[PDB]
Amino acid sequence: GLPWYRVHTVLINDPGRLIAAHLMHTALVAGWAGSMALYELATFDPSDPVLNPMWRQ
Amino acid sequence: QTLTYDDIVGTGLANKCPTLDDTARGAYPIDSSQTYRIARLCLQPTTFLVKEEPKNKRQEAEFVPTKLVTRETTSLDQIQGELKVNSDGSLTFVEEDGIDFQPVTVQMAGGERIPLLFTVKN
Ligand code: CLA
Ligand code: CLA
Ligand code: CLA
Ligand code: CLA
Ligand code: CLA
Ligand SMILES: CCCCCCCCCCCCCCCC(=O)OC[C@H](COP(=O)(O)OC[C@@H](O)CO)OC(=O)CCCCCCCCCCCCCCC
Repeated sequence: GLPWYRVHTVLINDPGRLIAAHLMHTALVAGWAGSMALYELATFDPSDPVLNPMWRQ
Repeated sequence: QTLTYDDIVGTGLANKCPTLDDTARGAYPIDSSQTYRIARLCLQPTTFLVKEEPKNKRQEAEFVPTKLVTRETTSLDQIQGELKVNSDGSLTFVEEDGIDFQPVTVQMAGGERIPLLFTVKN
């Protein structure tokens, strides 16, 4: 049996499922970006860019 | 032209005050030995500005524009009162009655709703 640290090696000779794994990785990364922005928007105070700029928050 | 309810209903015009031709730049003389009245006073807001809270440090708060959310429900109209002639010659309007208040809600950036009683009571 494949050891746990080698499971993804089943893509090496399988370009379509390789593409499908890359697509899934890209999905998760773009989803993170959307979710992170939404969290930031939900928590950001826009009311004082002088003394409470984004980098303090 | 004299319009009718059925002409206006649902158009947003019922919330508009009457207007006067571009050529009405005359003058109404005031017979000081005469008593006067306002048969109809109509006010129609077009913009609502709200003073932003100048934070602790402050410097100088501005009046920021706002968005109206309560629709064509904002105008004062059918307001009446006598127009006195003062002894120094000035004129003075004293509201007796009218539709002289409208609750209005505008929204500030960020989404704060500011309700107000737009009014000229008394
Ligand atoms: C980019 C992410 C990614 C992708 C595209 C793949 C893709 C693949 N994996 Mg791998 N895998 C991943 C991450 C990934 N895996 C991770 C993180 C682990 C460790 C858990 C594994 C462990 C693993 C094993 C053990 C096996 C695969 C297998 C496979 C293949 C078939 C799919 C499968 O059985 O999935 C199974 C994998 C999952 C269902 C992973 C789900 C992880 C969940 C979503 C984490 C969520 C945690 C939690 C809910 C977070 C929410 C917040 C929390 C605070 C509540 C395919 C090549 C199989 C294969 O063919 O190998 C020969 C297989 O047997 N993968
Ligand atoms: C683009 C980056 C990339 C890609 C595509 C691969 C792809 C691969 N690596 Mg390599 N690798 C990379 C970066 C990458 N690696 C880096 C940066 C390191 C140093 C840490 C390694 C070190 C490494 C070792 C030492 C080994 C591999 C192996 C493998 C193969 C099997 C891995 C597997 O099944 O995971 C299985 C993994 C799990 C089931 C769970 C992983 C849980 C980890 C510990 C924590 C989870 C992190 C989290 C999910 C999200 C990632 C965060 C951030 C990095 C984005 C596969 C071809 C194996 C191999 O050669 O097989 C022949 C192997 O032995 N990789
Ligand atoms: C027509 C020629 C062409 C074009 C335009 C591309 C373009 C691309 N290839 Mg490559 N590729 C080509 C020929 C081409 N390839 C050939 C002949 C092979 C050999 C079979 C490969 C094998 C290959 C592999 C194995 C992989 C790529 C990947 C990628 C993508 C990585 C970037 C990405 O996902 O961004 C992020 C994506 C977006 C912002 C959105 C993409 C939306 C686009 C506009 C596609 C829309 C639909 C369209 C019809 C799908 C067909 C895509 C096209 C590649 C055929 C990129 C879109 C990687 C990939 O798929 O990553 C997921 C990947 O794993 N390619
Ligand atoms: C340039 C940026 C970049 C790069 C190179 C990669 C590369 C990789 N990521 Mg992706 N990732 C990125 C940005 C990136 N990512 C971003 C911005 C996000 C959104 C936050 C993700 C989300 C993401 C998820 C959700 C998953 C990956 C996975 C993977 C791996 C898939 C191949 C594999 O099997 O590796 C095999 C794994 C390794 C070689 C492990 C490398 C170890 C890295 C350095 C992390 C080190 C340990 C980690 C810090 C411990 C976490 C502890 C914490 C939970 C407390 C590969 C290493 C998948 C993965 O790791 O599958 C198991 C996976 O599940 N990444
Ligand atoms: C479809 C197009 C598209 C557009 C217009 C954007 C636009 C944006 N994204 Mg999103 N994004 C997209 C697709 C897209 N994205 C996809 C497909 C994913 C999934 C991978 C993401 C994942 C993602 C993340 C994880 C994040 C963003 C973020 C952002 C923002 C900052 C962008 C930035 O700094 O990039 C910066 C990109 C770079 C600096 C890339 C540098 C390229 C290196 C140098 C490659 C060098 C190698 C090259 C091939 C060699 C070239 C050879 C040369 C000779 C020509 C911006 C709103 C950020 C944000 O604010 O999110 C809310 C953020 O954190 N995006
Ligand atoms: C969404 C995020 C998902 C994250 C998923 C979670 C990550 C996945 C699990 C990672 C944990 C790995 C467990 C592997 C552990 C285990 O499987 O090890 C034994 C394992 C044996 O490998 P073999 O080649 O024998 O393969 C046998 C196979 O059956 C294994 O699949 O060796 C490897 O794993 C190589 C690296 C071992 C790691 C060495 C660390 C051992 C530490 C022991 C000392 C402890 C500290 C005590 C001293 C103070």
